[PDB]
Amino acid sequence: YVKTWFNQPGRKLRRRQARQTKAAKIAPRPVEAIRPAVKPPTIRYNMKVRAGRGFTLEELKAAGVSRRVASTIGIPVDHRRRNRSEESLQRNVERIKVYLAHLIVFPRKAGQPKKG
Amino acid sequence: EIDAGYSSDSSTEFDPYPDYDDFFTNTVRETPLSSAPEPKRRFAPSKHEQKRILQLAYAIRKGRILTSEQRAERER
Amino acid sequence: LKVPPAIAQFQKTLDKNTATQVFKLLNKYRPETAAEKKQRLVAEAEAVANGKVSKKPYNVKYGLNHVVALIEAKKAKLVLIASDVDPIELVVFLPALCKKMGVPYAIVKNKARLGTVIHQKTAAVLAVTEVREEDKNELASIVSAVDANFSAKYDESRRKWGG
Amino acid sequence: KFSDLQLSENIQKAIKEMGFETMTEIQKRSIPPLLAGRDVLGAAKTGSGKTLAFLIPTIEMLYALKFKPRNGTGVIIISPTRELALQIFGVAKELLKYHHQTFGIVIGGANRRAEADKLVKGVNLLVATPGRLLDHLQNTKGFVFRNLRSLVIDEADRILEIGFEDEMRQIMKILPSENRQTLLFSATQTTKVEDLARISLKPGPLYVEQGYVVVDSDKRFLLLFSFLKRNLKKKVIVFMSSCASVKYMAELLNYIDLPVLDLHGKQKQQRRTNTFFEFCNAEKGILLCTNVAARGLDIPAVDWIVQYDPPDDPRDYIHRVGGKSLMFLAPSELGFLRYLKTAKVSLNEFEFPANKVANVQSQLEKLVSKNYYLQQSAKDGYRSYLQAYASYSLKSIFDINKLDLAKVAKSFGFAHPPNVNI
Amino acid sequence: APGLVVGLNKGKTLTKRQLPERPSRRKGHLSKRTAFVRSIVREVAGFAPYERRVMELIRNSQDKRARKLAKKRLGTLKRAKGKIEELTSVIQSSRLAH
Amino acid sequence: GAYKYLEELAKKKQSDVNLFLSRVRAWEYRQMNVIHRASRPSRPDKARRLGYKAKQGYVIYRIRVRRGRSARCTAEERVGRYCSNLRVLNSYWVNQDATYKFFEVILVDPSHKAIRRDPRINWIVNPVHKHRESRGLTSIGKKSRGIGKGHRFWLRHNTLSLRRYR
Amino acid sequence: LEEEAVKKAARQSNKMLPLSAFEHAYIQRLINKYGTEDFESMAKDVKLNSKLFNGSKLKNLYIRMKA
RNA sequence: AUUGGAUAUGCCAUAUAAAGCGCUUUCGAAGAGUCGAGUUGUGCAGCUCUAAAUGGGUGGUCAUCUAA
RNA sequence: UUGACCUCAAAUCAGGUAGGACUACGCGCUAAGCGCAGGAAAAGAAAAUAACCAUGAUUCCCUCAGUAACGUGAAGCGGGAAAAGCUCAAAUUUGAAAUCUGGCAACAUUUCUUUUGUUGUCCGAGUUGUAAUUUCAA
Repeated sequence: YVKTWFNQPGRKLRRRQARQTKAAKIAPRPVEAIRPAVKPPTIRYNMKVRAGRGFTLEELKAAGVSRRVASTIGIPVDHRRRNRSEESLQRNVERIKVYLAHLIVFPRKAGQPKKG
Repeated sequence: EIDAGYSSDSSTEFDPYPDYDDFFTNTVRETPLSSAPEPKRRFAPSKHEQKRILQLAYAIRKGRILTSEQRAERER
Repeated sequence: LKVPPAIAQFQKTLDKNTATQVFKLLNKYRPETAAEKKQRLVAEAEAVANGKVSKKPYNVKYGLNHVVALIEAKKAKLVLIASDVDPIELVVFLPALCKKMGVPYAIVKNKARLGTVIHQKTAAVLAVTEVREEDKNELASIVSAVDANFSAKYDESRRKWGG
Repeated sequence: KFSDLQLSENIQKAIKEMGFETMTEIQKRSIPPLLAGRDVLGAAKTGSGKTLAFLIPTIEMLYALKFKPRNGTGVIIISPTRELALQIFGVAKELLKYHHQTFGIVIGGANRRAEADKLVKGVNLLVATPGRLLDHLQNTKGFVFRNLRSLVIDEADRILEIGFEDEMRQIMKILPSENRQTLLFSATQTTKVEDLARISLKPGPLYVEQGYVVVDSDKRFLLLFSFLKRNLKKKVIVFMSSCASVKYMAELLNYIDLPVLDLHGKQKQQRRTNTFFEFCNAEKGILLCTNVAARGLDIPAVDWIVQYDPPDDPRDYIHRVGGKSLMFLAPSELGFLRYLKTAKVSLNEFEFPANKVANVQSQLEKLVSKNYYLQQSAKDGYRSYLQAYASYSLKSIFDINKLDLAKVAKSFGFAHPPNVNI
Repeated sequence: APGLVVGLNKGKTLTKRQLPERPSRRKGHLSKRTAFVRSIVREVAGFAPYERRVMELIRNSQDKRARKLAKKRLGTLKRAKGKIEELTSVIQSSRLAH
Repeated sequence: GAYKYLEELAKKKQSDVNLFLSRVRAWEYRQMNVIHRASRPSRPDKARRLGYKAKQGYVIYRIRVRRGRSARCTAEERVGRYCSNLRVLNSYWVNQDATYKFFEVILVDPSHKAIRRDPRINWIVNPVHKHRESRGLTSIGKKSRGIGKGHRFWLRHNTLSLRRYR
Repeated sequence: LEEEAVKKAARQSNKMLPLSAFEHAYIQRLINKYGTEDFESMAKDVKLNSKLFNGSKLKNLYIRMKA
């Protein structure tokens, strides 16, 4: 059995079109969600900064985004991750603040019943 | 210490129908089992039927449901 | 086989006269039927639609989880357990739970008689937690009979293995 | 006075609304050095305005440093019992009504699982008892207190007498000591109190006839209700051991058309003073309050002083009395009479007939069962009653274990005792 | 700017945080209701044949034999210690009312 | 309410109450067919926590398996073939003796409108859930193949991955 | 995009709710007997506060009645 | 000609409703012939025994998870 | 003598559903045999790693690494593709089974006279528990 890679450029194209399809659907908003900055978990890589999964509940509380409305504006929430140091908290609280600085959220239609 | 001895039954070589024994209910508990606070809902008119009354009223207003007088007079 | 004391205690049920008196009081506090309840709601719904406060009801409490929570709340004044639940484990603890929590209980005949009271096919257990002030004496008289005719009686027979 | 003091606008505005704009002698010698940050070792009598003495400068420091709940607790106040702590917490709520510093109270007998949930949110003004604070200090993860700057001790003599000698010593080690303001406070100046000051305060501190009724617990309220009905046209003041107990009893007695005033009010110091002044002005009336609320207040000419709940400080109570005195004594508490024999206090026994006790218990229980706010007040009054009883200084006299809870809850209006933790 | 930097480094200055306890860690804490339920069911259900043997061995002060049976029965000394302590409490409670 | 009492009673299985019931019920179960319908679960608490709701569309079937594959796995499969118009939900041990192990199987009717309209059990109507027991997709099927999360738990190995540029 | 979103907010900017006949008579009847400032005593009443609303829901009813 | 998700707008809207987040002198349930142990066959299965509640699992007293 | 419930039956009663074929790729039992699926399947929101400044469902790719381990042969980390979270059981709605299938009668609707619903009513299911609320992140 040999796995042959003749579809390496046909995969590349298909993934671009899936990105293009994803935009066509939600084109005013980014094709990817925002991610936190986390430090890799070892003595070898702990000096790097890499993308995490989602923001902690302490980070969202401090920024001002409740865990319910966080996902609706494309802010992932990782309940598993936590903040053992203040550096990670303030690094990612600022990240949410900057993202909200550039956010234009378009109003939705709200039910307004005639009576009380 | 240990004496490294061997027990009288060491492997190294009765009322099958007893009466009920009340070791726990022999004394009566004085207080409720739960300390959860009482909700206000038990001291107020039910919101289940208030929800049901309001959606019965809507059908009466829209004529989906024959009123008690109209239904009673229809039976005659 | 030899029936354990916790399963043999159900063979000594409540007698003729006391059960008849118990069910007489229960039938004055039957819950309200599905057909009647609708009629009461459409009467109130029609009143509010044309143009527009009530009193708390008084009915016997049923349901296994509901009643067991009422015993543990020290709210049930009288607990009536069917004697023929098909999986007996459903009520096997109810006499001992009632003993622990100081509630008068009785093991009465047939789930259907308890079932009839509450407009159901079958009721595993029934509890009386509150009665109208007019009938406080009747419930007190019945509870005394249950103590005398069920708890005072047997008593030793529930600790002996049956069969 | 208050205007002379340089407290911030929010503190000044609250102080005017909370109480008056004056300054007592105890305050006049305590606010200045506490505001400056110097250690204060005061010795003031009970009810001399000590609560505000260590509160206004402390809250001002909290505003001055601009503390936030994410910074943990910056102030800890230690009180010996729950009743004194609750009075302090009630006053602190009024003072912080205009500020933005979170406040909270951790006392024994409360909900530890919920107390810890409060702490991890940051409690910038903490009122505590020595027994429970050590538990939260050593056993709660998430409690930030390294940013502490002010420590206040209230009635240190009672703290050492009640049996917190080792509890304080353990707390000092855990609590930070560098650049932290401490303010001890105890009228007594015993050697052990000085030892606590040496281990806590920084060097160079700034120095500053009886009548009883033997009544079973079940009929305690019924006897009281009949007695109040009999003496409707007299000036009667009744002392209780809980502000939650007095709230319920006043609420219950107002429900059954026996209008009674109270110093409880709505935990508003202005309302309590207004009620007390009016009661003093009125020649006839009935008022219910606690010993702590009446502590430091001049008792007017009152025909009947009723001690419905045992006092917390028998040593102070015997001198407190020095019209007619009354004592609702339980058959399990007859040993308290022997204490008065040891204190050389004259007393006489009052007897009542079982026929005249207004047996409204069946109706009384129906009211509490039917009503919601009555049931919650009754439940909380019953809970706080027991907790004060278990926290009494006289273990040999007032034994909670020897108390029967079924009869106690019958007086409060319960067929069965509610489920309260300890 | 709303972008992420990947690699490099960050200020090694550290400030520890005291995180509160998670609700998942609350497992294994005995409840007042669950303690009540387990005591009721312990009484109602009766005892296993091996639990009766253990209780009679404890009754005759044969503790060494009682622990040998429980450890062989359950499968560990840790389980045996809890079973012996639970059944000994039952014996004392029954002996109060028997 | 009483479901907490039922589960703590189920823990004690050699107890006097449970041992008498296990012996008696094993006798009555042996007098029936190998696979027979049950009016109601004999352990309503275990059925309820495994997914059984007392509503139309749910079915309980009792089966006996010769003691000494997993017996619980074999109970689900044989009941699955018997009631082939039903999807198997779950299965739980109820009784045993020297010869037989007795299991009760919760099955749902996928063609019943009360199941087809409950969004909580809707998911089993989809054809990807035909014969979940036949594919090791139930609780005891998943455990049998060591499906789980951890360090305790084939094409990828033997292949030679030859990339385009190499 | 920014302006249309702001303008669309202005169009759908009346989040505030009017009262109904039942709500208005409920709060008004409580107001006439207890006043317009003592909501705590309003809540503790049971004869008039049949639905057993807390003082915070009574305040919203009172605040909402004016508009 | 069939439909997607949106937009504008009309008419209805059972809101006496339902939520999010402030606070707590109140509470906070968590899956058993399973886990585990002994022994055989290929973690899994068979057979014998069979649990616990700050417990249990898994890692280095601590950490970390929270099965059936 | 009647009725209620229970358990077991009968019907060419009404409405359904299962089988057999394909099987490149999937998942099982035991290359072959046997069983069962889909447009993917399986897996999946930690009884997971780690020992760090910690990470964060699953799957896939690269690397780790032909390394460790005991010729077999990984995995944590790291780079990437794609990203999405949730539902119950266990707590009384108890001031009200608030829940649901079906029959009948209307009405609406259609990839469609072929589809799919709404409202009303009656029986049945269900208190041995159907809804709402809650899922530990609470």
